[PDB]
Amino acid sequence: QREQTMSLYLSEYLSKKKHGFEYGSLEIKNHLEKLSFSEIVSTSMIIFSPVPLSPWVCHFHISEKVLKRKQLSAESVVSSLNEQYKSRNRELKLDIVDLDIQNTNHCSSDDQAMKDDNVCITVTVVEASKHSVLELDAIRLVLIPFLLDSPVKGDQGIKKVNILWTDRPKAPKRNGNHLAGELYLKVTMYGDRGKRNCWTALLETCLPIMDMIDWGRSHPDNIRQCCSVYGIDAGRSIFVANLESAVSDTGKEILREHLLLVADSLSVTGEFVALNAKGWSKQRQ
Amino acid sequence: TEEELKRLYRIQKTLMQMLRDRGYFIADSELTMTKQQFIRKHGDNMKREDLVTLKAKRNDNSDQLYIFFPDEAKVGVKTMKMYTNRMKSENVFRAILVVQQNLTPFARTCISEISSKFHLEVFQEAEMLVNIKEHVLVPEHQVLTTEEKKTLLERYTVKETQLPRIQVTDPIARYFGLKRGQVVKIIRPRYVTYRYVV
Amino acid sequence: SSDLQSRKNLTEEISYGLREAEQVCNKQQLMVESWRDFLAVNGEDKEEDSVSDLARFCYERQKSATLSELAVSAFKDAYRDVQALAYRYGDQSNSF
Amino acid sequence: NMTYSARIKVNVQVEVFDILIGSIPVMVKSILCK
Amino acid sequence: PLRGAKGKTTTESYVPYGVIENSFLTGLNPLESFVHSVTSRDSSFSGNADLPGTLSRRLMFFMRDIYAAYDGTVRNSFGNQLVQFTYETDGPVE
Amino acid sequence: FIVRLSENEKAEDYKRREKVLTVYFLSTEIPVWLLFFALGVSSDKEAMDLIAFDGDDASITNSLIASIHVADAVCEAFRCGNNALTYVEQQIKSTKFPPAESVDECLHLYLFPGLQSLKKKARFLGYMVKCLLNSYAGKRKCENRDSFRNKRIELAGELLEREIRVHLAHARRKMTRAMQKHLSGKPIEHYLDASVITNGLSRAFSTGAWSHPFRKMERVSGVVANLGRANPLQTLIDLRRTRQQVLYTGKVGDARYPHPSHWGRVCFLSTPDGENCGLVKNMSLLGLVSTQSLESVVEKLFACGMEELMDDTCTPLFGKHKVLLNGDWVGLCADSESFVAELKSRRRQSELPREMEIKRDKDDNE
Amino acid sequence: HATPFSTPGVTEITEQLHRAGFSRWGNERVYNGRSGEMMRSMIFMGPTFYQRLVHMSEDKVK
Amino acid sequence: STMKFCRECNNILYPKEDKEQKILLYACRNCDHQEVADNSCVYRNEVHHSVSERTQILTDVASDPTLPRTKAVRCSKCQHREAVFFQATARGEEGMTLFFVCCNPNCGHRWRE
DNA sequence: ATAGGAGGTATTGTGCTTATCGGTAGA
RNA sequence: AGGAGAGGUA
DNA sequence: TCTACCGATAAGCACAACTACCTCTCCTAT
Ligand SMILES: [Zn+2]
Ligand SMILES: [Zn+2]
Ligand SMILES: [Zn+2]
Repeated sequence: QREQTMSLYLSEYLSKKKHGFEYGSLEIKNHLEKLSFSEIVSTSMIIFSPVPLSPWVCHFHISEKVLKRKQLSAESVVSSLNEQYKSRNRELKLDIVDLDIQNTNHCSSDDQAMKDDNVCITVTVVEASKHSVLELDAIRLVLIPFLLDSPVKGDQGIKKVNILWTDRPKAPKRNGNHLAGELYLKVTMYGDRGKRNCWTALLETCLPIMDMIDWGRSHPDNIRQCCSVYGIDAGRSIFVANLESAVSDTGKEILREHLLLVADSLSVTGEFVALNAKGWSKQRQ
Repeated sequence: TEEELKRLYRIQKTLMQMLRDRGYFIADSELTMTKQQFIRKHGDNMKREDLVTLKAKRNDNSDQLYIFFPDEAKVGVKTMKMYTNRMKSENVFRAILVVQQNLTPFARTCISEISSKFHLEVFQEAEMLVNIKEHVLVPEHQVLTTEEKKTLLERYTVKETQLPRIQVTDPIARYFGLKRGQVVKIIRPRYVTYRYVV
Repeated sequence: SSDLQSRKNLTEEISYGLREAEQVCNKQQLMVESWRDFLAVNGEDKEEDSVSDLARFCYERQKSATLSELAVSAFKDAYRDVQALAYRYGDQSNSF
Repeated sequence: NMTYSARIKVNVQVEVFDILIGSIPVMVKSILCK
Repeated sequence: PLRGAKGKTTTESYVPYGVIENSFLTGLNPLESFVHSVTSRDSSFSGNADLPGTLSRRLMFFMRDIYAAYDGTVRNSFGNQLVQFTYETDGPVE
Repeated sequence: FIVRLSENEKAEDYKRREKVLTVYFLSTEIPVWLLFFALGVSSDKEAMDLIAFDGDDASITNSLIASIHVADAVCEAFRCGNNALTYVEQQIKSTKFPPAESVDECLHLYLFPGLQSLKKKARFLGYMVKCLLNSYAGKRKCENRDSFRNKRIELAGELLEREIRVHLAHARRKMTRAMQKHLSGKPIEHYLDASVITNGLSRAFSTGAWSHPFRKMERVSGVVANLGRANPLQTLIDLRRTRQQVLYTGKVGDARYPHPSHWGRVCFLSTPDGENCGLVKNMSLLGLVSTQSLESVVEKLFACGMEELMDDTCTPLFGKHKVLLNGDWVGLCADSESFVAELKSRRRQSELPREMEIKRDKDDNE
Repeated sequence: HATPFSTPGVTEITEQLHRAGFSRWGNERVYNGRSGEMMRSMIFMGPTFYQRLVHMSEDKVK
Repeated sequence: STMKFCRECNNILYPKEDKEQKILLYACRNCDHQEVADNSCVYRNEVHHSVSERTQILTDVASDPTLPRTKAVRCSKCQHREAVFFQATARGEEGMTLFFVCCNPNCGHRWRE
């Protein structure tokens, strides 16, 4: 599966503060949401300005209102762009040995003056004493798409995070069952690359906010790979809960023993085999 | 740097919790060590060397496990050979290796070839961030000894193969250090069940 | 209905209930991140814009799926009360 | 239990230096029908 | 919107949403009748009825061998594999 | 004639893979700008004026620039002289089955036969490219297969026509084979077999397998059905039906649902339930199928006020609406409303065929 | 006339039935044929148009 | 993303940079004509997310997310638990303050944190 | 035994088994 | 007697 | 510095795309 739905629960120490759960959930959503640089910038243009610097300096003029709404700053986005450029640097197969980004409140651009409260971001390409980057087509087709796809917030893995309310969670709390209805977050992550597990990447992105997220009840929503993370028993329990939810949605009433027998029969070899012929053959093998 | 320090603190705490669960006589001071105390005892730099320690089983002092932390990621055959030579010199039969990146296929083949003489366990640093055992979904796991396994087999008059199976690659089996041929006892929130490691 | 006057009263009540349900759906359609500035407790001069744009709400609803789900949920919630009028306008001898 | 069709006649000329081609079924009450 | 698009960029797809004020007793308007026919076009085509049959067949193929033993355990017919040591029924007759 | 907008994959490196405009004419894959300049165009500005996008979009300009660069790289000095004509002739001759006609004659008959002039077809190509760019930009909606506005139905004038054509072709092949076998080593009646076509028609009517409209093989089914004599209503409704062929029965799309184009043409409230749910549509009571008109409408159009299309490509159009007759650019009109009103007035006086559709849309300006 | 899109109103039908001498709602008082007692609730009666399908009983016997 | 036709032969011009001239120039390959550039602009595109054309209506891209709802907070005018909470700035205040909107169709009351 | 050119078009949809395609790790 | 194709029932 | 397997990206290949059913028509080259 490419969606790889996750499930995160808030910690119990946030209830002491007034409206602590809402603030914590909003902070987690703000920190763990992918925001592309193209969504903030409005007008991108290349201006001919004339380690030695190369010509064709690119300008990214960004309105201040968007930054205010997103609670960001020009210095912060410049630092994020530099960090992401120095993080991978796998693309851009040309003379981009050095790439420096400068921030200017007002730029010497007389082409248009429609917006007076827009901050301009200057990106300058540096060439190692060569004219291999003198053309405009290469930069326009490679560097401009690269910067627009760079996320200024969140992580590349996380697609979207939504805040939901539930009354019968899949992972009940040990004590304090009197609380009828809690608040949790659902996280969807991209599955473009299968080399690394989505949960593994999610754990690394939550290091600054480990305390806020209650890891004692958080678990992936998937069934197949949940056994590889929390054991076969946790996957069986989540499968039983999902089967009960499906039966309830169907409108029919089914006794518990039938569902338990189904769960035990579909996980007798330590893994949840498929209903196809291959799964049965593997189970018999 | 501080993020790496707190990551290593979390890894050490989870490792100590797992060792205490496995029953290797872990002192309460290490279990109850705070982040500030860990940083104060850490010094200026850890260099992934102070985490190396040797622990012995609570029941028997002869059995001991050595924890090894490589200095750099992407270990090779030479590092594994040095580690197994050190194990042979120190006369230890079990060891836990925590690596930052996935092992070299040649290193994996070397580990598998010498698995009969000594048992080696490999754990990723990302997998140790959150304690698997301390979870609401995970039920209580109890490892049965040889006598209890024989009693269980004789009571139901069943064979080892005629039992529910659990793969070695499952996180619980690696958490408890379960080898092939061992059964476990599971209590669900009561009816109990048993799983055979294969 | 007992007579023609009761039928006319029921028809008018149904029409008003449908209008109220449509208004409730239009109000519920504003629960999006685009109208956070308007939903805040401040001074906004575009209050009449959200009311006079009656023909645009249906077009916006028919284009989005989440908006359609919210609209149908709100319509069901506001139409349960409309359905409840049968017990008031129905006699005890009604076969249905 | 036969086919209600009509024959086709067209002249064919061969040069060096009305024949029958086929029968098309006829719909009832068409341009050619009794 | 019924005339292709409302011209507000040109749309290509829509999610129909209509409210019918009239009832069956009064009489459906031709446009209301068209809307009702579009809404009720579902369940006219029976092509997805194969899903329950296939699912039932596969599940039955998987669970046919399961039977209860004289010892109180639940065992599979293939090799007397132990599925459940004790039946998890909540009573009342064993 | 197909114009396709897609990323360039021929003689293109990794850095340059932007979308370009290509022309698929006789399976030659000719760049659009070379074809534009081959049809009596000698200026980039004139070509841009022909493609009257009338909008400010960066993607369209980038695609046009990429197409121009691709055309320049493919052929050197194509603007000067007639190198574009030589290049397109070479591309045509490179096909597996090239036409027998030369380049000077292929462009007149195999390229827009409706437009006789060699420069008017260039304007038609410019209009087609403009429509494609408008559709890409989202200003113009794309055609849908569910609507009846873009669909036509044939009962007997075309369904039997293709069967007659293929049977006649087979009979001609057999006749020429027999003639070749007999010439080397007889009345004309014995040369032509009179039973092949009759047997083929009998097989088609009995088995019900009809020739595919676009495939020689893979005969379609369900074209010919049997009548029901249980009651006259059954045989009346069987004669009045419409069938749409779908590749697979499990999934069709939006054709199974009613469309606003069905208003007054086919019955949207009655349709068979089952596998062919919505595919078979019963025609309405006031439903008629138009037939081909033998009269010539082009002659009568100029009398109403229509102005002929300009031959020269240099002269632009200010506000003259385009007049299209059966997909052919016949002329131009100054005011569309007065022109259509006059056409309707003439039609209502029995001066025009009674089965004719007049469409006037201000969005497309035609 | 019973034109599908030109159906007469319910009030017109009720008035037409009332002028015929019967109840305006289409229900008439009936008496049980087994005991002769009068039923408490009126029974709706009307000459509807029915059809007979081609599916028979002996055609399905196997 | 800009183009112009030189007056000499009416053909497209491609931008180029000369180290000695140190000024933007436009010349075509069709004819031999170099002309001075204006505003020193070679590319100007407004950033838009209209990439998946004719595809955002069928598949829900979730361009505008829905505001979260909570049931812990209790409304004042009515005794309804469901409410909508979000963060927005005030008229002149700084930072983000939590707001609340009642979900009762008959209430229509909004209050701050 | 012979016969049945050649055309731009206008089913998906899941598993499985290749090839190939670079691609680092070890001596 | 076996097949292929259509219209159909629960 | 040159071997030595070793996971990824397309390209085909193989079943699966529902029960109980009931009628009619057409079919077996030349
Ligand atoms: Zn600037
Ligand atoms: Zn020039
Ligand atoms: Zn309220």
